Amino acid sequence: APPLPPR
Amino acid sequence: TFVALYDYVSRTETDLSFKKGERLQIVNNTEGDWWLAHSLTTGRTGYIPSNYVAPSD
Repeated sequence: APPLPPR
Repeated sequence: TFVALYDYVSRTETDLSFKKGERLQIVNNTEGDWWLAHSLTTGRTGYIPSNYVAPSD
């Protein structure tokens, strides 16, 4: 899965 | 209207957990690349990683 974006 | 391409498990009290294939309506982008979304499938609303979804055809 792709990395989670910064919040 | 977007479709989930992946499962996503909530990591905060305001995230939305969803399963691959759920249909989501995007409410806003008040967390940037984190979007506030409503699941048409579960009725829940919360923030999602925008790179885990794509537009419904």
